[PDB]
Amino acid sequence: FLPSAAYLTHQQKVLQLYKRALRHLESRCVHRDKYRYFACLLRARFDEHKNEKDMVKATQLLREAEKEFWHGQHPQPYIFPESPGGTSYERYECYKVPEWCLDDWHPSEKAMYPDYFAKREQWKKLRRESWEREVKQLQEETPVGGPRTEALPPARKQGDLPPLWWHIVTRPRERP
Amino acid sequence: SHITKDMLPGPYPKTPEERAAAAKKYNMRVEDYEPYPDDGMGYGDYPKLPDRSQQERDPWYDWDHPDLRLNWGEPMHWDLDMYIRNRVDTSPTPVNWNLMCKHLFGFVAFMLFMFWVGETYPTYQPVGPKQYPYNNLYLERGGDPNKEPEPVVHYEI
Amino acid sequence: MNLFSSLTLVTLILLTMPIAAINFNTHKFTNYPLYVKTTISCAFITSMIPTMMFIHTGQEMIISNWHWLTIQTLKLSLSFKMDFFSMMFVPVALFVTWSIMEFSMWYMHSDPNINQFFKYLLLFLITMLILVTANNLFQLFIGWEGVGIMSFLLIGWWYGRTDANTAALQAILYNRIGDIGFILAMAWFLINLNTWDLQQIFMLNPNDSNLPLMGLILAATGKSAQFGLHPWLPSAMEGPTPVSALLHSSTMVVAGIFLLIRFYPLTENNKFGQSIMLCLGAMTTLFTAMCALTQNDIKKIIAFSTSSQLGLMMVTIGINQPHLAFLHICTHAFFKAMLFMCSGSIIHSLNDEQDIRKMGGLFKAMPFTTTALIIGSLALTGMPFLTGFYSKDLIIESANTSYTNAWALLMTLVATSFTAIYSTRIIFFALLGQPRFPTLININENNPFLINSIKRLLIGSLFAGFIISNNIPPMTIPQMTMPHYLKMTALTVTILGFILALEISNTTHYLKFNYPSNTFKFSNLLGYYPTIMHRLTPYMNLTMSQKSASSLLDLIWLETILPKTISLAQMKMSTTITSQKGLIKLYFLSFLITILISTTLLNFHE
Amino acid sequence: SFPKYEPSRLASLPTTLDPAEYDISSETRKAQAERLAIRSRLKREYQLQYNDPSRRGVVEDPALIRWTCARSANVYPNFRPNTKTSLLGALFGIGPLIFWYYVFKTDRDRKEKLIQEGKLDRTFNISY
Amino acid sequence: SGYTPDEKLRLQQLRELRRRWLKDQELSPREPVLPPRSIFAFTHVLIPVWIIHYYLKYHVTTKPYTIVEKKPRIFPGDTILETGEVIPPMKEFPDQ
Amino acid sequence: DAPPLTLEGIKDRVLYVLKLYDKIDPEKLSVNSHFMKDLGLDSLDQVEIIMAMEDEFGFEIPDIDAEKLMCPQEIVDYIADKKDVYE
Amino acid sequence: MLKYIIPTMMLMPLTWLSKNSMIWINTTLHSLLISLTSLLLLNQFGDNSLNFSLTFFSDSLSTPLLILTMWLLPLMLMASQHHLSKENLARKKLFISMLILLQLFLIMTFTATELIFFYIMFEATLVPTLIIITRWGNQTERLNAGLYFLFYTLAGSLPLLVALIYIQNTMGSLNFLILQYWVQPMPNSWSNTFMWLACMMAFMVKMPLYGLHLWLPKAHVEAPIAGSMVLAAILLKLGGYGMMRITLLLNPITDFMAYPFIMLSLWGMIMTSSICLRQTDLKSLIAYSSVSHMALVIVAILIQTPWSYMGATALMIAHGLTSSMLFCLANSNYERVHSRTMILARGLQTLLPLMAAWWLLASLTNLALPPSINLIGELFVVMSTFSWSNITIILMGLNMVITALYSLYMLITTQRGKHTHHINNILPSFTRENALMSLHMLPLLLLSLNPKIILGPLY
Repeated sequence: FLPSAAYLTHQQKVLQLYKRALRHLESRCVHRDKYRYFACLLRARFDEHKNEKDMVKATQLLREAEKEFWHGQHPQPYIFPESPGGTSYERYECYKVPEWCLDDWHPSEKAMYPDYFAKREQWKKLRRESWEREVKQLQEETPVGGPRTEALPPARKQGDLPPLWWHIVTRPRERP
Repeated sequence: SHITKDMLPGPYPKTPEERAAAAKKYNMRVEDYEPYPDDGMGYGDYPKLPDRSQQERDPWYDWDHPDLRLNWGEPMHWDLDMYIRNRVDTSPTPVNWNLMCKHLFGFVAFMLFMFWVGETYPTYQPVGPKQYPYNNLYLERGGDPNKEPEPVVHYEI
Repeated sequence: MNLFSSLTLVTLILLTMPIAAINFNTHKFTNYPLYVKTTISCAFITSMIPTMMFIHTGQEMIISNWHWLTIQTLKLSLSFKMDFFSMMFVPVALFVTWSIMEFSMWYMHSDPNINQFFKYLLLFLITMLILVTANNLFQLFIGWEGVGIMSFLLIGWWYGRTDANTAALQAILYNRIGDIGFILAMAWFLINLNTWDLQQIFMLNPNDSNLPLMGLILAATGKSAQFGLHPWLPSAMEGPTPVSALLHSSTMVVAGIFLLIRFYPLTENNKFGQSIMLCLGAMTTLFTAMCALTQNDIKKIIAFSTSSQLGLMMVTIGINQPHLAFLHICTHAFFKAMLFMCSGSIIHSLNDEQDIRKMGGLFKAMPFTTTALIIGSLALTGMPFLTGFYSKDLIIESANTSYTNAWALLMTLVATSFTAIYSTRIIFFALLGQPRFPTLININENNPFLINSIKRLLIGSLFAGFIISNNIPPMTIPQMTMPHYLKMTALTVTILGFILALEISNTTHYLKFNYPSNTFKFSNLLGYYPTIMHRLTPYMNLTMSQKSASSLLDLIWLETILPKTISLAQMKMSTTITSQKGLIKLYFLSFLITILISTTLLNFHE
Repeated sequence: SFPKYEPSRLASLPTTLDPAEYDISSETRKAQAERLAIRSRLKREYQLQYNDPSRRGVVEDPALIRWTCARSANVYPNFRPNTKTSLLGALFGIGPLIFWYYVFKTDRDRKEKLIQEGKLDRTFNISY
Repeated sequence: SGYTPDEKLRLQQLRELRRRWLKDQELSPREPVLPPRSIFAFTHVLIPVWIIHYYLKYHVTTKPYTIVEKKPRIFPGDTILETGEVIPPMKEFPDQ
Repeated sequence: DAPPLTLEGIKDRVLYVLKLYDKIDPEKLSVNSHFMKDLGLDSLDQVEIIMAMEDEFGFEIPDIDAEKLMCPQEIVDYIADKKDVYE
Repeated sequence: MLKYIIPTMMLMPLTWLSKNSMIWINTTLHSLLISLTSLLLLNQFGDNSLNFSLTFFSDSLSTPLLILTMWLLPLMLMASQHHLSKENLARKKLFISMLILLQLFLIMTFTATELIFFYIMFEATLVPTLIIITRWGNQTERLNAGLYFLFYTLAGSLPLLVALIYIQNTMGSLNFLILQYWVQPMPNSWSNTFMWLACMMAFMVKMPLYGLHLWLPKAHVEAPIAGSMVLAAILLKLGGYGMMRITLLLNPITDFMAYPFIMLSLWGMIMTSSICLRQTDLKSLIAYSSVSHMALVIVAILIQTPWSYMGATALMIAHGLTSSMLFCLANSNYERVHSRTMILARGLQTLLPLMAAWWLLASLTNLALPPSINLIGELFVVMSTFSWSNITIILMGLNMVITALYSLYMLITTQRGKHTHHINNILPSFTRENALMSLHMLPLLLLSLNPKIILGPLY
């Protein structure tokens, strides 16, 4: 469950467990000083049997760590007020009007806003001009028939913008 | 357009060609495609899924439909309308499920039991009744201005 | 009096101009918030007069006009009565909402959809007023569903945010449970007493008061967030901040028990009913008390607190003391209006953190709201003797001095101790600790609007409870004659809660790493009730609508029973009859068997 | 130290204690890589058909159309009447119907015989 | 681990493009927009009072069974304004 | 209530809270200096630094990013992706 | 009323001999003039109905329905552009003339003297709607939908003719006045049971009840907007009107044989509210909403209180207006995106800001807006059925809860939460849609002011 690869790592699983354990330990422990104490305690707990070179014992004790962690989870974690499930989560989505719009204004409102609309027009000409040949030559020639990744190489050789740029660059501000 | 081969007539037999065409049309791995099977409950030959899919599909993947958890190409779940966030939270619970239901029902039974014990055991205080002056508010209770005046009086104690 | 009726009707009518004004605008306004603020102030300066004329005079009057459907033996007009509680309750709501207008000028200062916001908020106030003035019960039903749907809109103000529309759906569903209770009461009133008119109802009080009282109980638990029907209240706290302040400070939260106050000669009888009243309220009080501990969302904390105060008012309805409950409405209204406004000032001034995790040290971070919050959480439980003394403590005095449950008194005991201890906890975790919030601070509360709002509501929180409690006629017999540990017992419970939460804070200072002993779990996972019910009951109807309704009763089985059998029967009779291959001997042998079977089997000549 | 967190159809099972993310042999590595190739191909086709500046209309997802057409029209085939399906149908359609029919029998017989006795609460019962 | 340098190159081009876009969103021609083209409180507190007080006298009191009081309270020390007679007050109190 | 940021100030604050940390030096503290390249500190301690970044700025950065920051320049770049302050 | 029939005969060749870009304004204008002309109708007073001729007589049951029909015509006649602008002028004239002929048979149906004339104009109402939905159905099973529609409505409505001829030759003439005066109780034989089941079953099929409502979803998902609104509002409430008139006779046996229809109506109302809670294809949600409200209407008919009849006709008129409005909202969504589904078109709070006001108002009118006519109807039906039985209020309130639920979910599925940011072809909100909504909802609020019109003859 990731864009580029297929499996995380063993170390990446351990690392995600460390981050979530640190977060749940934050949510468990108030006053921040005994929290720093118990955080160094958990850092030493990972220092206990870190440096072994086994595989089966490593994944077995990692499983037992997951068991004693799912016991030791705090039930209502302090997630930040930008996280999914948090407090904002597109709080200001009321003013996140998409950018494909605004062409369908009456041109009196275009007479209200001359400079921004002329510059958006030259952005649109930059969009259309550098679109078909080079970008689709990359996206039809440069990979294998199996793409096997969700990334994309940039326009690395000569000329125009790196491919498929539009609805990732031209996006709302996420904060009006 | 819309080819007729993008509908789904017929069930899962036979196992080479049906599973082949299901992996074709459903964009899935062959053994990842699973029929239900058919039990006379319609369903065609629609894929069986891991059936939770909404408190799964963790949000930081940044797919295309953020409040749908789709990817623009998926086997959509057959019972997807019950699954979406704002409808049913299929989360992993913090503790259990059976421990939850048993302790909630035990708490309800305890509180209602002590309510019935209270309903047979009232409070009362060393206070007599209220000695209303005029036949317990007669003519200001139900009335009868000439039917039944009754002699009853309190004595001072 | 023409003056008296005219001023009450213009307190109604001055909350009608701004909506049609902006609907008739066809221009671009700027100071429409100022316009709504000054017309709410005008409504308050009009409505201050009739209460003074009332307690000076009495003269408790009803108005009624514009009748329609004089069809059968009833007629219903737009009809409302200015009486004791229904008259003195209006200016409290006006003044509280005027403060909320100020706080919404500050809170939503950088969001240009404020005009539609104030239109929804004003229309909500109008609907709440039409609710609380009426005696014609259909007008109560109008205001009832109207404040339900305006509550829907105000919760779901922020479109997007699946929390918001989820919450609003939950709230409106539980209010339809209130609706089925209320229409059951309406149906019984119509069929047995020819109308729903409290004059005729209280003129003819029957002894069978069981089915309408059960409808009243169901409407009360649907409106007033009670045991089993509470969890739309923290869910409702997931809306915006002055939304929640207006929505669960005075309006929309007391309207369930307001109806039970309104039906007091009807509930003079049926002591079975008052037993159900006080037992239900005690259940709410202790359940939300035990749930109220171990929670770290301040809005949800004040929601649990006001749910406990509603539970004490349900107890106050259970004992024959409705006027103490109404006085508790007024005091509670000023009180938690000021409290929500203060905490929301803090949260909006500190980058929308809102959580007790990463909240701690805000003492001498700006002192005005700290003074506000300590006056609030000290006036909670009634530090003797203040406004919150009067309501809550006359409640517990009449409760202990009654023919009570002998279990409900213990519920009020333990839950009053519990609300003392989370009051201490919310003060200590809000102000006193180390300042835990990140750098690049926005520490400010300089605003004339906010200081005048907090100002005038704490000034109301000092005096207005005593002023209201003094100059009212005692409609009950006051007990006033208590033994030892029956009048001092409120102070006893609050001081022991102060000591118990003090030593809890002393253990909180320590470094121990206590373990979750699963009362932690039952208190912090909401009593398991929203989790269990919202994974059980949405699964039920959505599973039955799939299996039974969609794929098992209507479509496939009904299309097999009516069209399929007929259509296949006619298709098979066609494919058997018209599929005769074209011979000749077959046709003349058919002629022969026709002639013979007409002659000798079923004769026609005989 | 823990009761291993029993799952249900309501309560989900979290992604940590699977335990299928432990003995991940190269067959399952290959399967995850193939699934990644599937999602890569789908998102590549989508992003090709999506970022076109000359494009005006909708994206026309055939998966959504397939789910809708399967959900509405492709139910009635395929059908076979099983005895278990038929008995479950006649229980979920006729059971509550005859249940509420018995209770309307009961309440109406009680009320009509009570008013035939004449001892109703019809002190005034106008709005019938 | 870390980035592949293709991702670094791609991402720095998106740095340049996204900065140019968000700066271009920042408008200032010194003028974003351009348009081509006591008595208040007096009316808003007197006029509905006038209309309703006119409405509440004449038409609505000619409708007969309209607005009605709950009667004022008279005490054994009171007297009637209109007709005029006192009520003979209560007798002796003692041992209060 | 929203004070906008700046590129130089956010670089200064990132390098500030890095300089508060123990096992690196204030001597050679470069924005354009990696972690595994010259400093040699742990990946564990690297994600501890990531947690310090999040606890300053109040939002998660996800796991597929969390492998591939490795230097303060890309840290400042990714928080500039999140908050999007490009005057 | 003949002065209402004859300008509709004059309105047909208007469409023919008006030229290009001239048919449209003339038809719209003149049908609005007819809406004024039959707004002048309501002379009805006191003791009897307004009764003029061997040809005509009108009750105050027939009065608001007839006004509703002639008011719903020009609104619809404007509503049915944008899907035949690219079609031929001659085919356009055929479409509009078919609508006018359908209106003419509706007025003929509402002002019938004898019930034979009512039956003739009943299946005359039946016939052209078929032609409308089949010639412009715009989905691949308009075949199956029209076939189901005509076969159910004929073969349910077929023994009604036999029973009416039987009542003709057993009790003299079939005019509603003398039948009102020459009714007599026909007690519990079995032939009385068959005859009652024939008449009531024909109109049951027209409502539809839950037993054979299956034609109704296909007939609204596979129909154009004009035939959909005519079908739902005028045809289903016409079936209710017809049952209201024929139920005057056959009083003594309805206590014996009216129980199971009540049963199927109540349990199918609950099951219909269940099945519309989950389905996609937004257009169908209004159809199952109609099935639920007309099950409530049928309960209101078969209990026989004047409270019940007044609430019944209130619910008739209110759901006619609400369902026609909500059909036109679904048509606007289908003009925006070519989907007809439910989960695809999302967002729409940002885009089309005052369209949200109309969706909110429509879901309020489904939601029993607290002074609306819908709530008046539902409320008085609950009153009369709680008089009829003290335990049936459970199903009524469960219907109320689920009704609020699916109406709210119909709102927040489409116009709440996230714009899908890949659609990018919606035009801004036309003045046509907002004009049609102002034509829908201002009369509903005016009737919400003084509803003494919309209450029936037992006012």
